[PDB]
Amino acid sequence: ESHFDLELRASVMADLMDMMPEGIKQSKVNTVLQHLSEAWRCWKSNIPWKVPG
Amino acid sequence: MATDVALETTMGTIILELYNQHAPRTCENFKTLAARGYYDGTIFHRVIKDFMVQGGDPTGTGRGGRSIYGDTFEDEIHPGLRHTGAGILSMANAGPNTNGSQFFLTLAPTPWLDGKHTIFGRVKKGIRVLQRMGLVPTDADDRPKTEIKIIRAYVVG
Amino acid sequence: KRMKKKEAHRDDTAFRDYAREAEKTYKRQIRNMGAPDLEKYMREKLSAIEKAAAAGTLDIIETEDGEMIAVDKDGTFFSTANATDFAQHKPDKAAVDRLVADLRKAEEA
Amino acid sequence: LAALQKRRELKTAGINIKITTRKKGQMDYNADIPFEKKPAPGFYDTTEEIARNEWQRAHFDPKKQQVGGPSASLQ
Amino acid sequence: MASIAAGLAAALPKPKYSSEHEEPRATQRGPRIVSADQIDETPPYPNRAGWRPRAPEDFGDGGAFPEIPVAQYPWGKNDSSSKSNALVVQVDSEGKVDYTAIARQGHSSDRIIHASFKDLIPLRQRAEAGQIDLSR
Amino acid sequence: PRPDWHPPWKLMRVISGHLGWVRALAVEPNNQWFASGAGDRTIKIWDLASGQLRLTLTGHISTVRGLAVSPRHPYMFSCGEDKMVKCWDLETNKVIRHYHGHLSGVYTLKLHPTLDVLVTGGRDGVARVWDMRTRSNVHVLSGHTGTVADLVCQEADPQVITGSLDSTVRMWDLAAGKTMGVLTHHKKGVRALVTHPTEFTFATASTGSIKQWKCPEGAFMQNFEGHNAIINTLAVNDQNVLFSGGDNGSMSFWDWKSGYRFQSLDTTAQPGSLDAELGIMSSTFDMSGARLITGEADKTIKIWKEDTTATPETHPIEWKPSLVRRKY
Amino acid sequence: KEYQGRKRREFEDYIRRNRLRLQNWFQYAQWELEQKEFARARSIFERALDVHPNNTQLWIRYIEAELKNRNINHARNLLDRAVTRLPRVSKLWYKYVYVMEMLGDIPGTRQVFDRWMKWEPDEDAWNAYIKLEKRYGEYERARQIFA
Repeated sequence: ESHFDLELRASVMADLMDMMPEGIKQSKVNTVLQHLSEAWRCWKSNIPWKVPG
Repeated sequence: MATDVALETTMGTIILELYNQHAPRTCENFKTLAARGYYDGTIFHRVIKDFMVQGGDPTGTGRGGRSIYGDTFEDEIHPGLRHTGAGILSMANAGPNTNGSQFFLTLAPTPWLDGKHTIFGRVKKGIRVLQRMGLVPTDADDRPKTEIKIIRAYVVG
Repeated sequence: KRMKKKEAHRDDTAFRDYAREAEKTYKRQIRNMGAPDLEKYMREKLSAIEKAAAAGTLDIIETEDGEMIAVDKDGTFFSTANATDFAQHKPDKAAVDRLVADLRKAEEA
Repeated sequence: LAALQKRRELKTAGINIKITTRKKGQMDYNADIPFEKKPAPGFYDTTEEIARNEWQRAHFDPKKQQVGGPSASLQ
Repeated sequence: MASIAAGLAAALPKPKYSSEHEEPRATQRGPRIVSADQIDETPPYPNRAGWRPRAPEDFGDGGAFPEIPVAQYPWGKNDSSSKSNALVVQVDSEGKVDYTAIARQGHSSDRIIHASFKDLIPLRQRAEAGQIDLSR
Repeated sequence: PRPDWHPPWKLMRVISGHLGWVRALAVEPNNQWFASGAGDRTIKIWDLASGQLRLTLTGHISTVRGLAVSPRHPYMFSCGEDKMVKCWDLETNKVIRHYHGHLSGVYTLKLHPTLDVLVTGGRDGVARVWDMRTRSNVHVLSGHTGTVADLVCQEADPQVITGSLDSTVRMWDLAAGKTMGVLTHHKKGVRALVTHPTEFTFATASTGSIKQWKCPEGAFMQNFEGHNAIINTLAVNDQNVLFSGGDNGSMSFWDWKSGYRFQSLDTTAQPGSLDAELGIMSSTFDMSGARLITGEADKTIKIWKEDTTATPETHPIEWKPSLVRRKY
Repeated sequence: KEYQGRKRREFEDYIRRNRLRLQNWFQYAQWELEQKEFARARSIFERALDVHPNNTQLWIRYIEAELKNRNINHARNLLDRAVTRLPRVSKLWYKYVYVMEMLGDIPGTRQVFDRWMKWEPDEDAWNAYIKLEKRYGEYERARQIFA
């Protein structure tokens, strides 16, 4: 489970770096990994996950 | 008695003033080789900074060079001509009386070759072309890594 | 022209990319130096003219009108690109002080 | 701070000793520039600047570098 | 093929206000420094005895005189080089000052290093090539 | 350069059955079956003509990311995100060798065309050159600062080319294990590489950008313009059809010589999929070039074939010798 | 030296924990500059450049440390290195032309601009070089730049 989490986080981050347009300021991307964790907890609790904006 | 010889190289055009009054056989050897085209597409196989640019070898190695009087001819050490400064044309030789086709040319005053090299001209135009040819990068055996060749040599009179 | 310039600055306040920020910063820094000393520029130009004439890279010629025309034999009068001696312009102490005080002012702000 | 006070008192009253806290498994960053990467040489000469920088390092002075309405209704 | 440009130049009448005597609308603080393009647009051997040059002016376009028994410097004396740590300024194939030395500093000679705009132009549009051999 | 004509491609078959994203594809050298590797930890063997499931092999504990079937040996090689590289004996259907040593998940595996050599690339930033027999790790190709996302092996120098999520491509001298050259032209992570089968060129894909390069010196040839997506895959024919497959589900078919895009389309997601699950994750042609196999994030394998009824006058080439300045 | 060794140890402990944090590198180099250890600050900047080779902010910090402490030749070597490393980052090109115009080398400014134009930059750089020649009165040179 710890290894699956490491691999999953690396994959989501690589996708986000390659998705971001050139020239956007790109410090907060670990922010997106926090959104990923919260969405997973929302799925486990069957709570709809919808971040405004 | 001066004769122009134009060496169009890859770094500019050298105009050479040949001294027919002082070293006539060597000068007319240079004229005939340039006029036949023996120097066309021929590289400067040795460049040593603050010393020398040598060329004229058709094999590009430094052992070749075929003159017009057979293989070699004699040295003409006229005692009024010295290697007094940059841009002075002389004949490169293995030893005494072994002048062939390769031309030495001083980039700096080199007055230790008097008595063993035959001055037979100078540059009349193109001294900055010669300076930058001296500023090219080379290897351990002084051959230019960046390639310098006389594209075409001809005569003006 | 003034009011269109002011409106352009107002529209260009918000961040777009670092190329725009670099262009804005350079234009503001040029304005903050202000008008160049064309007298000092021309003194340096004439000193370079006589020095390059002595060094043989400038030909002083006279045409059919009898006027001083300088000819750069190379192209290295105006730019130190293609100049083999580009690495020996030791700048003036006043120039170094002015650049350092510029950077100190930026730090303070 | 207490150890500094005791060392200063010893140095004032004569005996000078090297209190060395150097552990097992720690580099001496004072002793040497760690993992030193020199600036690459370029087309500009930097020997005079290097000499001046070494002079400033030798003559550095830590003491010289030490020190560095409206009303409530309107609000 | 320039039909619209030719039609514009044909349809335009001659200017009724003469402009052949017009100087530039803002004068240049001379002297004019121009090149051999504007040159194009606008002692001999062997009696140099007694002649003794002083400057690259006197050398002209350079070349020491072997018959004068004084050391000559057609482009200036070298004083020394007091062990600077600078890179030696070099030139490229056609004599220009080269900054790929900075790009290549600290690599071997046969490392492929792209450092110029020319490495960003598609090969089939690079003027130096005409037929590329794409064979395994 | 005027494009040659190529027919459009159309979806021929959809194969369901993996329980995860289809991330690896390999075709066996006699064109009868192909292996698929997926996020359900599994390797499936499918009959190519019928698209039919012959076998399921388990033996990875994470997603299978790389598959190769050897042309000289009865072996299939699998690499996965559980850090493991395995040789499977196909005469016994069993794992018989490990090539252990990647510090994290292994993204890409290729076999050498002429030597008994495997090359893998992974999240630990290196390509590892393995001797197949002894399981020996004879080179660690080091120098990338990101994940080695893709990799190709050639039969002449540069024998290894690696493309990395640090946005950089490296050509490698395999005898000495050193970089011959670094290509820094891509702005985003290089996820796909492919070599041409009959001419000595390759293509690299990052986000929105396909670059073609001449070997051995890595000279830039052309850009395949217009596929504005994260490209996960590149595939190339011997009839000069290049396929680019994009993470949002978008597909492009290009003429390889001229760079002209003769087809654009999107894939379709299997029922039950989110619209976020449209995406091409793996691709190969079959051994003949007549079938495109794609593995997709809707957990499918899709087989694509050329339209036989298409004609150069039914589907004309809409290419004019353009005349603008591509500001390179 | 005791205090300096303590500070150096804490700085390099944070670099070992997180080398990817520019602020770790930046605060270490700024502290050595404050101690007037220019060789040490240079070494920190170069190790930071080994970790972040293509970072514009880091290149600017290093160049500005040299310029602030009047190491003009060090700084110009850094400027050549930086515009070699990142030839499509117009910030580094603008900093280099601005620095040469502050130093009063107008031929040097023209040299940097000529190298930039070889890289074929955007319209703002062509405009800036036209405006340089108009500033100093060379309208024919600005005419050539429009060509």
